[PDB]
Amino acid sequence: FFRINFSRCIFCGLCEEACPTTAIQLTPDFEMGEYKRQDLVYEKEDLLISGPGKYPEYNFYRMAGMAIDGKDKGEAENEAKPIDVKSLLP
Amino acid sequence: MATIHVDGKEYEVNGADNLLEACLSLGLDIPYFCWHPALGSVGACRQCAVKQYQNAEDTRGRLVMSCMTPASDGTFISIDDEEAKQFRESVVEWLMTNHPHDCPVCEEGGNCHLQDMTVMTGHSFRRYRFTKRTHRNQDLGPFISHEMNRCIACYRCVRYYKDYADGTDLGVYGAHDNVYFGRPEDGTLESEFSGNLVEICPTGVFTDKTHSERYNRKWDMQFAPSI
Amino acid sequence: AFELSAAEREAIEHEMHHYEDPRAASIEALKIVQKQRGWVPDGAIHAIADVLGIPASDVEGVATFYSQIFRQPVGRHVIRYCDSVPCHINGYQGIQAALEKKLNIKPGQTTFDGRFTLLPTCCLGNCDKGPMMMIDEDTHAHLTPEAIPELLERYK
Amino acid sequence: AKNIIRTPETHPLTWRLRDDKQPVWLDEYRSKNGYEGARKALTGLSPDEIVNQVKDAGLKGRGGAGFSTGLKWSLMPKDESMNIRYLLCNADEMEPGTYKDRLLMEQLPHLLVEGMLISAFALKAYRGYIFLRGEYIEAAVNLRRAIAEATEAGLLGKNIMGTGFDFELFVHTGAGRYICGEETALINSLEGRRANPRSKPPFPATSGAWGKPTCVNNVETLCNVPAILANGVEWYQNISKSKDAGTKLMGFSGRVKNPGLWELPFGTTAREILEDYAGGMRDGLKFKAWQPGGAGTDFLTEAHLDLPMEFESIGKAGSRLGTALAMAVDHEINMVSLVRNLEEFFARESCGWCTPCRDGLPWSVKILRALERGEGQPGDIETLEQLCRFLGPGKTFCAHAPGAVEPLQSAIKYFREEFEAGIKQPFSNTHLINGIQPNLLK
Ligand SMILES: Cc1cc2nc3c(=O)[nH]c(=O)nc-3n(C[C@H](O)[C@H](O)[C@H](O)COP(=O)(O)O)c2cc1C
Ligand code: SF4
Ligand code: SF4
Ligand code: SF4
Ligand code: SF4
Ligand code: FES
Ligand code: FES
Repeated sequence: FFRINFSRCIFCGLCEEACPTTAIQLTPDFEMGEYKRQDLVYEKEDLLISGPGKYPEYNFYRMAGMAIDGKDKGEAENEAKPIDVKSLLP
Repeated sequence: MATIHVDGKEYEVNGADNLLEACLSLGLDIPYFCWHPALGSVGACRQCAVKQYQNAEDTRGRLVMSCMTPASDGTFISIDDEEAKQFRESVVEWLMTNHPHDCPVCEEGGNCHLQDMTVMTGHSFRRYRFTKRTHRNQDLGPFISHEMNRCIACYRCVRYYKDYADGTDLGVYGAHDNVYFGRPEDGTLESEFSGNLVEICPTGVFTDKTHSERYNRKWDMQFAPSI
Repeated sequence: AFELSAAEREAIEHEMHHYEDPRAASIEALKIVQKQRGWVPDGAIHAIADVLGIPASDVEGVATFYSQIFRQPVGRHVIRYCDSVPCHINGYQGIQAALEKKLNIKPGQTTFDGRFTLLPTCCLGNCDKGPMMMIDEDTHAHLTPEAIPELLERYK
Repeated sequence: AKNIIRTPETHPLTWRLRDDKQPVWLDEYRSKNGYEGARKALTGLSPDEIVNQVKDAGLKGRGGAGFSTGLKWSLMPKDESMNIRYLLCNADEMEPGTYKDRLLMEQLPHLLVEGMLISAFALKAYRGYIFLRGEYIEAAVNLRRAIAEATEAGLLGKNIMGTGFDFELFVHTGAGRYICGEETALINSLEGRRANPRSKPPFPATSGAWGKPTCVNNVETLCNVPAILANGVEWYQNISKSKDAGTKLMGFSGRVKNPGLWELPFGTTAREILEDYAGGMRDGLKFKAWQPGGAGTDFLTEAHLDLPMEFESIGKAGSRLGTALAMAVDHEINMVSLVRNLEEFFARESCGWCTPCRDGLPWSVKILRALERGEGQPGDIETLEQLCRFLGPGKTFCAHAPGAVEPLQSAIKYFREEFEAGIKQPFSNTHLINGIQPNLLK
């Protein structure tokens, strides 16, 4: 779940400056007026867009060493392939 | 018991202790990894380096390991010596050469001794441009998770699991920079005290799976002293 | 399921009688089983441990530390070439290239027939006679890229 | 020089070598004054007297460092309660460029057996272990046959020479690691443990093999003992006039006309060994540099060829005597690729105990490989130099790395131009992230 209370938000961009994944981004939009304050509480359904946003081509998972579907151990950037301790090479 | 001189200031410490233990107990901050208050001193990571002078007139001392050096009376040491600071930062840099970029997705973030020492040594710039070593992980049962990529080879786990808890299923395998710490084969750690590894390991190789399911950072936890 | 042969068991036991702690026989115990199997099968680690009364993790650590102890299958005749500096000046690189061509493999792997395994080794203590190589337990000195094809034939 | 006549007094360690290069066995060994020094010591001199004689002789270690064997034997505990003691022979010889031990063990096995027998009596040791590398197949069979022959003759076993001294000798074969050569690592390897070095103090003298008083000595060091207890201390002191008393198996290798090793007194200049014995560089090759004694020694130039082969002379020159087995580098050899080979060895022979040696040496190998491939970037030589200073004595847990940076620092010192040709690319460890303007450090 991801919840942002825009009733308290001051739009400072400290959170966007803090991501190591360029996921959270403040976009050029200013029209968010509401009738009930409870509707100023946005969830992931009201936050997750369908594109990369201001940062066009950055994938933290291509830099991380943690294996995921698609990237196995040794398949990240600047990463060597796992060498078994039972290898015969000295 | 003994009088030592750290960075000019004089301190009264127990001569039976090592300079690391003594200075840490004085409130002085020296980076460390391989040493543990309960597992003793081994002198592996070479991180607790301090410059030691023979007397008060010595201006060209030597870099020694505070954990492997007695807090003897008449000891002149400097933690702020430039060479000591440079060497201590270099040790962290060498450990960062093959360290994975997985802070955001590791369960030790905000509770990691390695993160604390990197910052304490003031190492924020990378010069290494070559490849980082990788290791495949193992299944260690339903309580402890394995992520060998985040290892720094301090040997704390094997010294606690085997020399303190007397376990027989954890070990160090391989040689040189391909040293691996885990079980001889995939399976559940059999020690009834295997959980202490999560706090013993200074990195995120051993983590708590019971928490990983609903993981939250240390700063977001409400804690209370309980029995 | 790996099972130590009676001969191997007796060999390890004899070694244990030459030292105070039975653990001191671990290195040789790994070499005995290897001499009879070509390498140390994964099952051997536990079996050797039961004979020496030491944690299997300890036996595995020794095996994965010492290079000559093989924890991965190897060919019938292992070929070890000196890659040290004296032999580097003498020209081991040519010998390595010759071996790679005649065998169509690279350092660290076995041939399809499973007859040879090309592994680099450190100094072999014979630089005055380099380049140097060891096939099986036989040492070969004054190596020349032209003699490689013939030398390998001897190890049918 | 070309035809060296070997008289027992001038060549105490090689005068018995046969021309057929076959192993001299008990009968032949005793014919050439064999086990006489043992007889004199076991039945005549007290254990303490033997120690004093070796100390007076000035027998220094021939395994690398020149520590007094007698002093080392004298630092042994004086507690009678500590009855169980051990003597360990460092037969392991994996330092690239060294082959002296093979000659003695494979051709003169009884010489080592006798040296250990006398040395054990002095150290009051009941068991002795020859830590031999596995690659030495012949030495193993030869030493084992020698021990069997000696036991039959009653030189090893119980009540040796009717003295009541009981000594059992065992040959331990190794499994490939070079670190096992380090004294404390040898003890750990002997106990069937990963050959990770130990820390001193405590020193192996009080608590070594299985926590028992232990003494580690090189094959050559032990093979020098028999002659001292047979020909006398005075003879050994007058063998030469150098501060380093005694003879040493010295030699030269590396594209020289006659590569090999020769028993020579300390003081023989490297020039003599290179020209009189090695026969000079092979026709068509010019001398560029030379390592005094091992892959872990600092490179010296032609100007240092007139320096005597002693521990102090080479040290002042800026290197170490080491094993005294020198290696010659010709002009056709690139220093960067040579040091890359040295580092690749030193880096993979690391045991992985301390960060400086485990993660620092691998970095250097990558920089050297980049330099030899023309992919060097500015700052590479500085990192190499910083590594050499931060992997120096005291910083690492043992002396594997301190000696691994000795060749590197020297090559950069005398042949920097070769390391500079490598840097051909601009420095860059960061790619360009779109959307983020980079901090342009100037
Ligand atoms: C990395 C390393 C490798 C060594 N290898 C050997 C070796 O192969 N043979 C040897 O005799 N000493 C070797 N040594 C030195 C031993 O630790 C020790 O000094 C020697 O066995 C005793 O010397 P001595 O008895 O001749 O005085 C090595 C030392 C280091 C640091
Ligand atoms: S940090 Fe982000 S969520 Fe918090 S007030 Fe600033 S812009 Fe809003
Ligand atoms: S172990 Fe510490 S430094 Fe390493 S990725 Fe995890 S949190 Fe970051
Ligand atoms: S797993 Fe943890 S305790 Fe063990 S060597 Fe690695 S960092 Fe140290
Ligand atoms: S210097 Fe350190 S890492 Fe290298 S062999 Fe010695 S103890 Fe091991
Ligand atoms: S904490 Fe002192 S050497 Fe590691
Ligand atoms: S370098 Fe090849 S035998 Fe020494």
